[PDB]
Amino acid sequence: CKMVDKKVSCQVLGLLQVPSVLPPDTETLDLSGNQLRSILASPLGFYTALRHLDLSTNEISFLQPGAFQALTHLEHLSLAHNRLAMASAGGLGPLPRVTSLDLSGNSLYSGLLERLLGEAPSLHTLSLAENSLTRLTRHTFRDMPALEQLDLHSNVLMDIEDGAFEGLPRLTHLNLSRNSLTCISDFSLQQLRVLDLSCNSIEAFQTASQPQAEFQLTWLDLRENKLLHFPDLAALPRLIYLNLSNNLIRLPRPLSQLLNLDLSYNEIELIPDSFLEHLTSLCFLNLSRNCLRTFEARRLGSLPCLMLLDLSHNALETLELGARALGSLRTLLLQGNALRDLPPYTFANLASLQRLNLQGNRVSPCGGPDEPGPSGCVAFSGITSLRSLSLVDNEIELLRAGAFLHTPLTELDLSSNPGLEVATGALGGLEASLEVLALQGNGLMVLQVDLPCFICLKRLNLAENRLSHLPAWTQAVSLEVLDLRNNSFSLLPGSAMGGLETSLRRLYLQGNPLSCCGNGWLAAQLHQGRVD
Amino acid sequence: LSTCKTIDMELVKRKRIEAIRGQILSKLRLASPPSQGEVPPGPLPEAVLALYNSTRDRVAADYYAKEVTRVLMVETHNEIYDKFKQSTHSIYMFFNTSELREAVPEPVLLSRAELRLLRLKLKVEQHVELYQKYSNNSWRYLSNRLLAPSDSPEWLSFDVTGVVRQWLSRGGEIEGFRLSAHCSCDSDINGFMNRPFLLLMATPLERAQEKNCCVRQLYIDFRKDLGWKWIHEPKGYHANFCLGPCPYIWSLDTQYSKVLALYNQHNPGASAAPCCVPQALEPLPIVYYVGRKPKVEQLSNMIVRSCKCS
Amino acid sequence: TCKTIDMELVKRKRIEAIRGQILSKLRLASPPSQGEVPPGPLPEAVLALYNSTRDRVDYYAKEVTRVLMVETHNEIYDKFKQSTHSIYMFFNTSELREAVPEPVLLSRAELRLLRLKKVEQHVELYQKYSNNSWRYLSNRLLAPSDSPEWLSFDVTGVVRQWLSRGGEIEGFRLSAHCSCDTLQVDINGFTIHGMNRPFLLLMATPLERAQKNCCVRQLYIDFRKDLGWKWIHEPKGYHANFCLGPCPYYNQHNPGASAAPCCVPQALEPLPIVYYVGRKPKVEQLSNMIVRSCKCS
Repeated sequence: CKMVDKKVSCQVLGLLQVPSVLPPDTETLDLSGNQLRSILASPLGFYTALRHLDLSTNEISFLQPGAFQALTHLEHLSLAHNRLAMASAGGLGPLPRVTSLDLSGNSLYSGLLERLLGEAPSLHTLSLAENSLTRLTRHTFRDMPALEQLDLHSNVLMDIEDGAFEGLPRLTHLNLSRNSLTCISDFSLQQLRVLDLSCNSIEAFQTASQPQAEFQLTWLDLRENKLLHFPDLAALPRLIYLNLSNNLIRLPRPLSQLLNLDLSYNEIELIPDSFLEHLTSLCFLNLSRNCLRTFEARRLGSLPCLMLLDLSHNALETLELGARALGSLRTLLLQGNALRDLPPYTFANLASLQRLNLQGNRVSPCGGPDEPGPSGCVAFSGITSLRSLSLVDNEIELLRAGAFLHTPLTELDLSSNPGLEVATGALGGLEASLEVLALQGNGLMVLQVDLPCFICLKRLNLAENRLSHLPAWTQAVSLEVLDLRNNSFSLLPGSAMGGLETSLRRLYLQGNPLSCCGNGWLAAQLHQGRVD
Repeated sequence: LSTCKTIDMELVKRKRIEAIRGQILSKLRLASPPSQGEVPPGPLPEAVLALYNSTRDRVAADYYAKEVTRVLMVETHNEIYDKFKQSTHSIYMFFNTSELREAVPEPVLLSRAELRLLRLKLKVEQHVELYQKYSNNSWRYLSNRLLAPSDSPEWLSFDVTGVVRQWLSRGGEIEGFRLSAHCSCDSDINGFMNRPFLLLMATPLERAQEKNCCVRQLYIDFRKDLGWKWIHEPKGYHANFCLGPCPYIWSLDTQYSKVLALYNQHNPGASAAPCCVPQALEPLPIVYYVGRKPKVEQLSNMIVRSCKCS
Repeated sequence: TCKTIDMELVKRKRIEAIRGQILSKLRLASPPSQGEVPPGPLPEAVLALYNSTRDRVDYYAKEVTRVLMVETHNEIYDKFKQSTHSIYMFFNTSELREAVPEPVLLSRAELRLLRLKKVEQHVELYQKYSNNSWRYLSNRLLAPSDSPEWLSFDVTGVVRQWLSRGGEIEGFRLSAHCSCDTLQVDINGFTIHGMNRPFLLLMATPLERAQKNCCVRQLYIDFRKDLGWKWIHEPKGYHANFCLGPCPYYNQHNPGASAAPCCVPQALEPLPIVYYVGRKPKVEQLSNMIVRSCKCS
């Protein structure tokens, strides 16, 4: 075995029993991955100085009683993925100084766990995941008061008798993910701070009512369950995180301190007005992939602290969000909905909006003071705080002259809007602010914008368009990458794009009908600072 | 954090009444129950009651894997030909019992035994039937088949589970079936080499050993639970319902043996979302008045006899 | 109508369910060890056995209506009489049309025989279009009985084609089986004689009524890829399925499941597999593995 000062690290394979040739002064011993089929006390007892002992992933089945009692200084024992459940009553004797014990993967079952272990006064962490535990009887976690973290995921836990966690006053972390629980009738773990009940079959979740003591839960994960309702979390004031995603939660303060609510994939069709009041101080609200039809946050002071609002892939038809209501909203996701007509100043009233995704909708912009548009248009012309906008697949046929004249955004995407007739100077206000622009799949015949005039532009995309010539560059370009795939481009002379090479480092021309003879300087551009 | 203790049937029963009323109305294509008062009071006529009694009255594990094995028919050259050769209308498939018992060491283990034949005759329709060798002389009928013509060879499957089990437990050295042409009182295959064989399927000898989904009783009387007088027969029926939530059990490569049996009662079908649903149902015949003539009608899949997870 | 499915999660749920299902059906505590599996292909006999086992080999109510047999003394005794061989029955086809006017309305029809009282008797049911016609329907093995009992043959198609093109009088023949190398059973009406005679208990649709969602989804299972199992030798994965989709509140529908219905399989097909348990190979068949079609219940 490899040797280090006061530490022995036996390799993955090669040993059948615990070696007897190691120094008695060994303080750390690693034997994981080996064919050790048992732990007899005689060879192991020589190393009383052991503090860590990794027997993980061995074939151990029989532990001789008193084997781990002799190592008074042992602090961490790892028996993960062994064959303990095929056994040694009291196989693990008393463990006065063991701070961590890993038993996951052994396929321990209810009843054998209660006799396999012994007194462990100083146990801080216990891992029982990937076992065959089915029931948490009254007598499961006795004789370990100092436990602070308990791991029980990937088990088959269906039942939990009242008071199974009564012997764990200091527990702070309980992980019951990927278990078989089906209905939770109570919650009285005042000490607990993290609870993971995700990936279970829970149809209902309930807690204590009008308790005489406070609760310390801060992180509840109740997702991918069968929950049919939003749980009554009035007794959990300190909850900070809540992820009810992938449930069946139809909707018909308790959550004043919740900061991150994930309520997506929950068959929700309506958000009652009283609901959003309880979510004061919320900072993230994910309502994606619901059957929601309209968002009605018209009340002043609704969701004051919300920084993100995700409503993607709903059936949303209109937004009733009020002026100065979503004050702190930085990001608003709305892709995949059915927005057609809105009040012109819907998104302009969002005081601190920074990113707006409208892909897959069918909204139509308008230019405000320059070239006013029809009724029902949405006024992007004056969203001062906006910095990134997406209008992909909005079926916009005509873009107005003053579409973004007073919105200094940094990135704009208009891709896959077939037949987009860009009015001359439509993007005029973005010359000194925009850094990335995309117009892929528009099919437009000519660029109706002074593209070199965009001093701040860094990247551009014009792929899958009928374009034939580019506006004439005449100075050192701030552009860095330019994408021109599948277009009708025939020539790229220096008079048309010279000056790009000062900052350009990547180019795409494949699929275009370049003149085999007249391309000229294109071959030299391909030498350095170009590709394909 | 204790698990949910009990289920209140006093709500689910009424919620079943609500749905079964609608099912009764829908099965008869009725928007609302008909008016009962117009028809004069009196007994249902005797012939109609006889019809209603004719329809009412009676007339006349699989989850765990099964090891499959096959025993090939003896050669026709030595055991079969000498006394039961092939005739114009019959064939005789004989099997060795010693190797049959070798395939399945105990008769209790046998779950299924399919005698399989391959047919070369293609186009001529024929009626053929299967008999057991029952004694030194006699034969007993198993089953028959109508050979729908087809242009290509095809495999026939005859279920012989009971015969094969009887053969394992009491059979002699040599035994077999007769497959012969149908004929009345007033009036081919390979081997007669892909020859017929018995595809036995048995449990391996090494493997011989209010919450869960179940059917729960409910009796409905049309007069008081649904408040109906228009339905005259029967007075009520047992619309028992299924309850007991089936939890999804998250699998794992290494599982304790007594926990591997939890799948067979909570998720036998390996569904992504199991639910406790009816498995077996039988109809409810009724008599009722619309217009001025009684109507005897059969409503299908009304009673619940078993429930299963998905 | 409303649904919020994550198809990927449903698929992974079924993958991890197939893992546990395969391991539980075989009652394997853990995947079998491959440490002593012989090299090379499977034995010829094992592959032959695997191929041998692998190869292939209404909602709405019905109107109940009896129609009685013609009196045996009136139309049957003129040409046929009960004998040691067979009993003969005939029905007024005009009465059948009166009970059920058009073929498209019939759903089920069964000839309700009554046995007065003996010995294990094999009886078969024929057609009789005419005296020279022969057409078999079905048969039953009647065990000895201590009491009279009704017995029925499902005869739906014959009655439907009678309604389509039947004449005036036609019927059946009930014959004792003739092993090719006697009608001891006694029937009512061919000895009380005049009533409880054989009849058809027709089921039909009345004229006043006669006039994506849950479906099977495709999901291939590759043992070596998505489960990581090296111990299943054939098949190299099998073409399992699942099903999904909303069910509105259907041939076998009944709302007695819960407050909302479910999309569940109706037809499932077994999966034969071959694998090595230590040194020797074993061919097993697992039932209810491959989803073919699904109900709403």
